[PDB]
Amino acid sequence: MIQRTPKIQVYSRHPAENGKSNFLNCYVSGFHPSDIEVDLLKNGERIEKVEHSDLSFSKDWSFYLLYYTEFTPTEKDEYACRVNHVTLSQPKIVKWDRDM
Amino acid sequence: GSHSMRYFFTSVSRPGRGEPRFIAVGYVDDTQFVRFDSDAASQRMEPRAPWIEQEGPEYWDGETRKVKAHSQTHRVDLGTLRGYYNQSEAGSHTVQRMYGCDVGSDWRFLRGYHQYAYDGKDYIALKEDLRSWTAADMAAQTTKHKWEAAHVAEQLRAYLEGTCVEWLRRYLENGKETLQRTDAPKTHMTHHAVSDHEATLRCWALSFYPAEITLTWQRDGEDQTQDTELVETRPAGDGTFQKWVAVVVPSGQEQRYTCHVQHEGLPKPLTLRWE
Amino acid sequence: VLRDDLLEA
Repeated sequence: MIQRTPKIQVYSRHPAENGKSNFLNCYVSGFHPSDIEVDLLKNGERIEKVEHSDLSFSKDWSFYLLYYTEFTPTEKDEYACRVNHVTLSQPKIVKWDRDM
Repeated sequence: GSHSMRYFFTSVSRPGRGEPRFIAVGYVDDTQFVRFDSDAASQRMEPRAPWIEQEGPEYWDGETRKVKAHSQTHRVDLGTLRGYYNQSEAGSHTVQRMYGCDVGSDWRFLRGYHQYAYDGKDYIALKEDLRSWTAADMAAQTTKHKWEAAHVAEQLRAYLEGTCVEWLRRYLENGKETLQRTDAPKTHMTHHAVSDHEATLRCWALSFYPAEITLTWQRDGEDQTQDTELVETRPAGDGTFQKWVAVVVPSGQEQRYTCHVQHEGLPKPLTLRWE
Repeated sequence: VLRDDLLEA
């Protein structure tokens, strides 16, 4: 049984400005098997009613999913994506960085 | 101006109780237009693009019947392949299938595909001529012999060269407003000082469609790949895509570095510089 | 449009 660990990118849909309405994305890809847990966090707390794309896959058979929710960036709030998968001993957390 | 139609299917067994989780999605180029999820309440093929909502009740009835039949086939396959591989009834396993057609700028048949994987590894696939099979191991070879005896390739060929192309052309016309529109990348560069000696230049491409793009750096007009980082192209969530490439440079030497952008939506490639 | 049918493996 192959187990491929997810690649993670956390980013905004539109260029970010403090106080301006936007969308936070967590894109997970390159993983196998398909079962995965993805949460979007605001200051360490789970954001509710985050949505996700329908499961699909690339040529190498690895899966990809986009998770997303509306958000308004500010200077003080920290955003993140938390991913768990059979390949991870503990949840992986990737912080949202405006510049990436 | 070449195009593709592709369907993707994932079935995942649930050994403790009931039928596999089945998810099917259809794409034209980089645009998803239909879906089925066995976990959802409708038990219908559902629209995901405005231009497919033009299709009437007969369309939706037919696609629902078909996708349900596809789900049954993969359910059976999960059991068959478990047998071929001598695996226990205890573990969860996965089958994945992709099929579809490419057309050229003339919107006529160019290439067909029909490929199948078990637990994320190549199992069996139609060869490019659509007349013979590539089987990865002796289990897949058992399937190949079966499909050869039943002349499966000929039935698949007929769809790939005919029905697939005919409907791709219909969708392209019906969704002209978006499917035949190219969205050129919106580009910009950012700069970050890491130390007194080192800076990062990041070249952004945003809001582009289709997903295919090339982003490169040059130093004094020569290709530069050392000290660069290129992220995988990612969805914006509105149907368009994003990408960036970055380079680490000596502070003060930013002017030597140019970013180069190639995309179908740009007449000539773009060249960016830090200002 | 999907294929009319798929044969079992």
